[PDB]
Amino acid sequence: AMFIQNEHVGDRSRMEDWRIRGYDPLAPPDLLQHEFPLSDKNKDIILKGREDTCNILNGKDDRLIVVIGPCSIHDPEAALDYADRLHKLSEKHKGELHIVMRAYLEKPRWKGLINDPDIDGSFQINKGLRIARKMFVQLTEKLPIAGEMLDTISPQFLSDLFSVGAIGARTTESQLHRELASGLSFPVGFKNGTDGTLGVAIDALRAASHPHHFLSVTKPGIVSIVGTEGNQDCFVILRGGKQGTNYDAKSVKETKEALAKAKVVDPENPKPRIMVDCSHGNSNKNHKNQPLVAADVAKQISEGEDQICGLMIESNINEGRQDVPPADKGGKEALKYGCSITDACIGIDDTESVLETLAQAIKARRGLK
Amino acid sequence: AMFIQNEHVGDRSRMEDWRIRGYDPLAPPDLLQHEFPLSDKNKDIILKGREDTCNILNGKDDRLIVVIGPCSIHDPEAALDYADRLHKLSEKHKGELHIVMRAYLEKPRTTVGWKGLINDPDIDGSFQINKGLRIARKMFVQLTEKLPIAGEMLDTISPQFLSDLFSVGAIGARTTESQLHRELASGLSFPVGFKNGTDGTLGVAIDALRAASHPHHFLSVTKPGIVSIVGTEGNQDCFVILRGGKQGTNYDAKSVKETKEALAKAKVVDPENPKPRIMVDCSHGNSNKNHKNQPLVAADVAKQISEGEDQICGLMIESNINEGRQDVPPADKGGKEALKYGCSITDACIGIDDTESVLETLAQAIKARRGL
Amino acid sequence: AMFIQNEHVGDRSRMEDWRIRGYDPLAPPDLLQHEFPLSDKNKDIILKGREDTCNILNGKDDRLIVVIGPCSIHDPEAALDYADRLHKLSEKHKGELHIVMRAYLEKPRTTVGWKGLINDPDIDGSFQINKGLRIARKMFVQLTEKLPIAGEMLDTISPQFLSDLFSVGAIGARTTESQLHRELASGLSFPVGFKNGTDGTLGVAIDALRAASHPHHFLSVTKPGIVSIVGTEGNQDCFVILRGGKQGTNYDAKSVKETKEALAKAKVVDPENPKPRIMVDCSHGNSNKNHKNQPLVAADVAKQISEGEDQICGLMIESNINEGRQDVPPADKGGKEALKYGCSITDACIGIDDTESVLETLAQAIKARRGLKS
Amino acid sequence: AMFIQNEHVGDRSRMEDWRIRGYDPLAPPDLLQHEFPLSDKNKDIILKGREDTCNILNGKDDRLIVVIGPCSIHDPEAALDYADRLHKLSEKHKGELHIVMRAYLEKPRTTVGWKGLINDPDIDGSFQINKGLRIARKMFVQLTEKLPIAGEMLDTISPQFLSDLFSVGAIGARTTESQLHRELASGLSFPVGFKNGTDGTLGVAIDALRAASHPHHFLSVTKPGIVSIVGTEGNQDCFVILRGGKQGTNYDAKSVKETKEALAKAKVVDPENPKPRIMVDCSHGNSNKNHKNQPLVAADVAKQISEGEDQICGLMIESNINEGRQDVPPADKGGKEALKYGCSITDACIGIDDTESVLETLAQAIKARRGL
Repeated sequence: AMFIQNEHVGDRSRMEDWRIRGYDPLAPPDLLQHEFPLSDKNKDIILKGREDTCNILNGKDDRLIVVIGPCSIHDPEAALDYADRLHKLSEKHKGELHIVMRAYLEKPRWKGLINDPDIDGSFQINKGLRIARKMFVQLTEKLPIAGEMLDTISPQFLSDLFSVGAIGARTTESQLHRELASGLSFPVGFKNGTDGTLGVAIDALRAASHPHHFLSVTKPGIVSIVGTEGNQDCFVILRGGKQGTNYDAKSVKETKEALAKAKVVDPENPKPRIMVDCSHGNSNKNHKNQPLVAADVAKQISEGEDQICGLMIESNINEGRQDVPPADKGGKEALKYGCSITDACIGIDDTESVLETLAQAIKARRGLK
Repeated sequence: AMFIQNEHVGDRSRMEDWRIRGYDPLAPPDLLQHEFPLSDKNKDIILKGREDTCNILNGKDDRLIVVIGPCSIHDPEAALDYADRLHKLSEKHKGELHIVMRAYLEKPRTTVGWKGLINDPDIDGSFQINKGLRIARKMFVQLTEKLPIAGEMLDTISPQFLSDLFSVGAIGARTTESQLHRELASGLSFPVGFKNGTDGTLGVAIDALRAASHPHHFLSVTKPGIVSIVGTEGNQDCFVILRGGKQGTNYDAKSVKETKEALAKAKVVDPENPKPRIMVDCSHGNSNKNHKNQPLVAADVAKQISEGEDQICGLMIESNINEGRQDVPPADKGGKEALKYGCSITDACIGIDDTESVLETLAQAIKARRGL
Repeated sequence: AMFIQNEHVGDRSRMEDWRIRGYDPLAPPDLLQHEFPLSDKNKDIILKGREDTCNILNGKDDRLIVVIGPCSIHDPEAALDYADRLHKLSEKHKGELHIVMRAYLEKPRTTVGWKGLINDPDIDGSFQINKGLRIARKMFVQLTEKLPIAGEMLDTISPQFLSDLFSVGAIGARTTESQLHRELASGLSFPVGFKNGTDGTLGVAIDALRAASHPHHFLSVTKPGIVSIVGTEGNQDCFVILRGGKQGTNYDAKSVKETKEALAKAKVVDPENPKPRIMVDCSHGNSNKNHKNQPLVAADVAKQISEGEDQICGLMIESNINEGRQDVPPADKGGKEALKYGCSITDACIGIDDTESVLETLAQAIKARRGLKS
Repeated sequence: AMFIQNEHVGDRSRMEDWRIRGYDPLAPPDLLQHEFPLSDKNKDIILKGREDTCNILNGKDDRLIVVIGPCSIHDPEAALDYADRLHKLSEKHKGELHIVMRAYLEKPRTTVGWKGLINDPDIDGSFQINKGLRIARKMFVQLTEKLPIAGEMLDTISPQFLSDLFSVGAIGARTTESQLHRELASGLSFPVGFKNGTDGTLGVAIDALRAASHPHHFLSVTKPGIVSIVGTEGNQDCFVILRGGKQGTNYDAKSVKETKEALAKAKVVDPENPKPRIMVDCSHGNSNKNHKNQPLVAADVAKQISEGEDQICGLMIESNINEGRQDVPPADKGGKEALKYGCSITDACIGIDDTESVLETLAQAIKARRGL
């Protein structure tokens, strides 16, 4: 099965390896970046994506950050098509919305594109990293992209490509992910806990703003001690949870106050640091509810809310979701094009609509002054 | 300063490194294990510690696992003393208790404070990770010439340096949900415990158990110190740890009953042939952050065991030579050197007197449950 | 440009890097071997090639080892064509000759010129070592589905990428004295030959032979791509290569007699049970760098074999599809695309016609020596 | 028995590893450099050592380079004693001589014997390369707090651990022809010397000089300990070493004249405005392996210098505290502990008395050549 096979797997008399099947070799990040380098067009778009995100997060730009795209990418061809459509929507709304495409590769729980690119229970991580990076180089010739850092190694292969990132709810409390965020070159968002408490996300924001010293993988692929500077461009993501939804004006108000009390936002000159996820907890795992969540946020914006920095929306070419058929009944090749195999997404129609609603809300808020 | 310095730190026009100060070189796990190898005495004790833990967790042995020891070890000499005292108690109660010394190096803190033996072996606020790993591994090799030890996995890299020494382990509460630590547990050589959620719910710990029981493929650091893709087999020797939470303490018979039912519904324990997979943490949330409550919590578990409880596999207790805790003096007033011997600098622990009493209580409970 | 560029190149106030331009990333050997694995056909051919070489080197097989092929391979397509031709000759003469194709990738450049397939696969003065390793390994996996192959170890790292593929190897004359190459030889899985020194001395090759037979401990690159301390077992399957030198040619019966005596005196081959440990290079110094002389050198060795010489284990011959050599045209007037197919761009080789002839001569010499048993 | 042991050693059915016993982990150069860093004192001395060597090799400074010191260092304390004595001599003659201490760790041996400080620091036939590299680097850091040092490059990896410390270097005679060592020299930060061939001819050294002056691209070990492709700039600060050979000794005025002409013909030295690129080794072949001959060779070179010779850039002399040499006693007779202090265990050296005399002669020769 595996390249280097542990001949001693399952021998419990051994001291440390008998639950290791074996190992597969990995291209070092240096190597993968050499094979798939960035052009100047990549650099311009990625750097512009980071600057535009920071300017909103610092209250210098009155647009809204919109992280929007598939729950997870299983089909690079469909993702590039989607990027072409979103790019056009982006040019229409660039006066009001800073659109960043959601380029997530994995759903925590199918392990995702990097872990299992062939979607067949074979694990071809090295190939998956290649497929992932090449697609990201193609995506960022069109528009900036957003990522989820679920692990701490794979950012070494891909982190030059992101203009904004997020820590998964299941790892907001993880010291590993807070240290990771303190050394990334782009703003990072921290989701409230799965039980809906905001504390862990506020804690993560503060931890990530400080320098750290910690063990980590480096670009040649060896483990070293890293020193980070601290990342002050981070924000929280309201994403629902066991206590119910938290996109409403009352939850936003409690969140604004928590940020002030924690001394993260000056209440007299406030920076916007609240992103609302329209999906996941906040939609009750029903994609038809995402436009309703977005509209509620849009209404708060139109009425003068100035600390919501943006929204996250799970969106695809076609709405809904699908399971992967058995290889018996067609396998991966029998999947519908442009349709998520993880969380259900809104289709391209609701997407055009939701984007239009948000842009009007930004226009409405300008009228208020 | 740092060894390799990013001359470009803070230059935002750069694509990926401007929040990296630099790097310090790290001895690979291979190097450290070579300098501090295991003797055959080490291997015998560690393996026996693992075999005994599994036998209890598989319902093949009716003794109780007692993971007991300092909150965090800041003083390797005091820990070796404590280890000798605990070994004697271990010989006395070996008929009823499987004693495993708690060998934790750090108390996770979201706020400031001592980062632990690995990060700051000098207890002076410096970062000397290479030294700390040497100190830690050497101490563990000395400890496991006496008795088995239990470890806490807070990250996924430092286990590569130390995991050959543990007879049982636990994931920190703050990463029970983390896929990384669930993958880690699936490849370890010994049973791993997962703590209940901050809200007192078992779901995240049930999820972790099931995730850990399956094989995984993931990026990982290897003993030569390079990154590879590793494949694990899955770990079916894992268990849950009741440690309280916002709903209060959960060591009581009623909380244990709900926990048994939750495990059965999640199809983790057949309720008709039940394997004991509940470990009760007697400290932290379950003691109201008051060490004098730890013997009471233990007594309550002992009462349940004595009356026939057969799904509690063991207890965790924070125990030291002298009870309580102490702050580290300001270097103004003597620094680390002015510390009292054998007293925690993190969570308050029960002293050796309370420890002997607690162990006798639990042993009597196991004897009591046999008479039924 | 280079991938990681030393921003401080030429800053003589610095302690250690100011003559380093930079670095390019390298696939670790494990990675390259994972992408280009050996089939069972590869293994059977490679292993049989090693078994047959040893059996001749231990005097258990009365055939002749013939290492024959291009001086250096610059064109993988031509090398596969050549290998197909050489395979047929191998079936013809397998009763008498153990034919192993010469799969060398470069001619060491004391001054200037093409650095070889690994160092410069595009033959254009660009350096593309990572690509060169891929091309090299792929070609070897293709070659050894046809016939066993022989290599030259010029450096100590690139064997980590390729050494599972060779059935016999040789150390360059300019490094027979190198402790590095002697330690290297002690850990290889196949017989290794040591060439006599550039000044015509046999001592340095004899010294290397004994050094290579002992276990060693030394710094080395390993398959994951990190440097470790390796311990070897020692290689007792090594031999010397007579290749001419400043003292003139040394393929004649007189030099062969001197070499047998030196080997016996050095306690390298027991004079009472003598094993064949002499390989004659028909090119380089022994042909006066004139490819037309190689068949004459081979015939002279053949005569010695036919008259009963029993310590020559084989011959080395530089052979290509078409004889001679050619320079690389200026990119101005064509570049590599204007090279003659199947013609060396390093040392001049004999063509395919002379090759069939030389092989027939050597095979008859083995037949002749069998008749002396009467 | 080795750290990682090949379970399949000697299985000839395997494709590539059956002549490998196993592996031992190695501290990477980064780690070793972190533990034993250079102070500013080190840097000033090492850099001044390089700048003075270059100035002489470029004919901007009319002193003589004297690389002088033990054949090999087996005892770091005695070497530090020697360096302090030589430092005093260096201050006395700094007007005429640029003194660089010879800091060699091994005597190359095809034959059996002590493998040197790095391979066998304990001088007991064991292999403890990690320990040896630590001892070696720490000593070099101590030596270069006193005076610049000269090294010999026998392999291409261990220079990664030590090359920040040398102010001048040399390729071993057995690898002057080696492409690997020519590439190495093109990337080093200090002048490098190439010895004439065993047969007394200059060809291999001339070729090596020209190859080293050009940029190269090659596989190499890097400071983090991984293998990469390195690109070098070329080293035009290299020179040749006359060291005898089968044609006899080659330190005499006739041999120097032939060497001058060969360098000019090879277009390595401007024949009209000559830069000095000839270093005369007073030991080894040129002394008939008899240390008492070294001062005579030196006096002969001094005679040439005083009479106007301007293309000899320096001398190498094997010098120790006490003259001669000694074998390492067997373990039943005492072992390394029974060694005489300050006495070579490899090549015989001249002692401290001959050393002072030789240096005074050479300085007078430089003074003489100025009076001219």
